[PDB]
Amino acid sequence: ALTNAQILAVIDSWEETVGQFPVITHHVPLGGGLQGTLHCYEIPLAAPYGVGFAKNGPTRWQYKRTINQVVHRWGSHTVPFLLEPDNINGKTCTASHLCHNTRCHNPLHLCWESLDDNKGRNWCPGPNGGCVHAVVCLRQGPLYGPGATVAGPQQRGSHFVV
Amino acid sequence: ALTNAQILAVIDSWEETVGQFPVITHHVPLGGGLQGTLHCYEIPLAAPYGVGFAKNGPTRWQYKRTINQVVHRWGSHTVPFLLEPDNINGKTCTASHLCHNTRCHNPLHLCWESLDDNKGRNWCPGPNGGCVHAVVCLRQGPLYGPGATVAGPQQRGSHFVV
DNA sequence: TTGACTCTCTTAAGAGAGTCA
DNA sequence: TTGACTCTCTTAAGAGAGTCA
Ligand SMILES: [Mg+2]
Ligand SMILES: [Mg+2]
Repeated sequence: ALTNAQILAVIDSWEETVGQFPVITHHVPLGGGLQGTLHCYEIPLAAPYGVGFAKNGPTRWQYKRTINQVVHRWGSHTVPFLLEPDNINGKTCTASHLCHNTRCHNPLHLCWESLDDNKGRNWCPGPNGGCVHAVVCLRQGPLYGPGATVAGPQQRGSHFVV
Repeated sequence: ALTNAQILAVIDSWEETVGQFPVITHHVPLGGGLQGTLHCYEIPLAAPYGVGFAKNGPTRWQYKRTINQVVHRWGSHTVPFLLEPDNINGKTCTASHLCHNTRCHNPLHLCWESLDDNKGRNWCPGPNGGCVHAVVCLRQGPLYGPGATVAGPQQRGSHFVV
């Protein structure tokens, strides 16, 4: 809403409803050939999602709260960071999944950063494979790997140099 | 074009006009504290761009050729890969800048892979900092680093556990 | 046959707000 | 008030295609 007290109330209510989302254990790559275990608080696949939660897209949800007869709305993963600066270096802060599990709402698996930083965690070698992220990754990153390139730098003639 | 011989003549002509683009020397991070040198063949900022070259967006260009009275057109950076498969693992092949310089049309700084592999290259540690791409990176990757996270994992209660 | 413009679209990470009941 | 839906937009990596002289 408006005050710091009102936000803390919004964050506390969010944490409590999310605290009751089913908890799925996931074993993930940490990098360096190591394995770790995370506990995700996953919002349901269908309705009902939990007091104050509604689905706005296939893997998009919003958290609603009517404070002083006036309704407020947030992206479902944003609420933990409501008292944090909303932009960084002129870029919008974004809810980043250290676990890369979209349905998950566990704030211990979420960080607040630029979309670029958010995206980049997808290719990181992970907490045990070289991760240099100030706010450390919880796991490797689904996209990390050799890649599957169809063709590298070619050339027919002799006009270019590296 | 249309026959493999005609696609080759189109690749040859594109190389020749791109070959005459201003060759800009860039000193870049390779990772592991190293500095390397990349030579970029940059398409002009405004018109004219070079025979067969037209701009369709801020940083988007196309190459055009009329073969047997029929006009043919391709994305600026796609021409080198015209005789290679256009998809991989059910994913479209895209022009990936190993130099991360969009205006550059030097084909020795380009690969043909999925949008994900393409994007992922922005965060790599570089050819001397740990790069594991089968088709190796020429530089570190503009986005690599500790990041700038505003807020990491947080909770106010005890509803959660990593 | 060409050049220089015009346009909308794709992907995945993410967001905003409106309609009913 | 609270729930369950509906819709389009943002951002960078990238695309195809139309007009006109
Ligand atoms: Mg993410
Ligand atoms: Mg690229």
